[PDB]
Amino acid sequence: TKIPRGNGPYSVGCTDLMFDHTNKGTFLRLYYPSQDNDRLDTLWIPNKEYFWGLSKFLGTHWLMGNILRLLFGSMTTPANWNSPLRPGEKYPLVVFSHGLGAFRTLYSAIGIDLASHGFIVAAVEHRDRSASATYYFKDQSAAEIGDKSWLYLRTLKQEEETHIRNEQVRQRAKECSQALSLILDIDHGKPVKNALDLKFDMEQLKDSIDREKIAVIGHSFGGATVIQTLSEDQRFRCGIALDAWMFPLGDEVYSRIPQPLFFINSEYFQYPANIIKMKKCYSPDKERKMITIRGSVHQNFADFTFATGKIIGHMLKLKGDIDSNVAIDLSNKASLAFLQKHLGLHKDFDQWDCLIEGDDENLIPGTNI
Repeated sequence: TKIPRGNGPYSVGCTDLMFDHTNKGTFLRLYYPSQDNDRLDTLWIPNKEYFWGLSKFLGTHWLMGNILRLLFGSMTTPANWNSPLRPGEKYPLVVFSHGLGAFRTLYSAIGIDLASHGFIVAAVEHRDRSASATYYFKDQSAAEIGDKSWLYLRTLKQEEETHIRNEQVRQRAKECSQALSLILDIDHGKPVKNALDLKFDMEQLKDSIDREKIAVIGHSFGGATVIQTLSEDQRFRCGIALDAWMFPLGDEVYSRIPQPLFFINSEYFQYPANIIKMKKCYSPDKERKMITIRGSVHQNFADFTFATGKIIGHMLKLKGDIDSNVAIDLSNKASLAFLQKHLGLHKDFDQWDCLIEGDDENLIPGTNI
């Protein structure tokens, strides 16, 4: 039940930004390289209503909601809550898009590794009802009183899925572009009142972003987000789609993606119909790559892979054959390779270029479908 620390040189900080306070403003968790490395560790799932959301998502009873709370409610992630940003450089920025039933905090294994290598990571929380739960404030007085308003996962009928999944991944793309704009506006001084009263001052992020070096990363629905997002906003220079779920994308986007794009898949999630859509994005004029992590399952990319033991994990499909640490290191080192290659990072990550090709015992070049 331990999320792995950042393997890179930088001490990693973490905080939450919401702005504006509304249903229509941006909500994200930042993972950044931190000055001091001796703040408290960050509360992994920091409100009760998330556990209730996960129950509604998993399809448990009113009960397991508080079970999950009992077992996980006090779990931390190895990021220095509200630590000062490490000054003296413009860091590359990743926007990260959670999967269905996820929310902003469940991809901390990946955020903390990227920050420990020099990235700022904004992990958005979508308000398309794709999250188990999210929240916002109704009006200023509410945000002033801390009066949270909770939006829970929407379950769909067979007859809705096509249409509403598409409207949701568009809203997800919009949300990734809005988070990018909020962060770039903060980088250039626009004053912002965080709707969460937190010990991190947001004036710290002034001239902290390398505004030419931006990538969108996302698991599952998050992989569809990446693809849709890249389609709509070229500020995103390349995309990494972790185990994309391609159902939400209209046929129109496969034409419409200039930026390099890297499919990192688990062995046991993928299927013909889905793989056939990934292939649609390929073209001789554009850089697409695809590796499959051997032994991996869909959930090997999110942090619940790390929240139980061997036998319980494989029981609930949060763990596969491969070790969880091996799989996120491979995912993460191939990620850092693709980011250096296509953002132009002045770093040592090209040592892992062989992973982008799937030359490792635990990688399959392309797909097993």
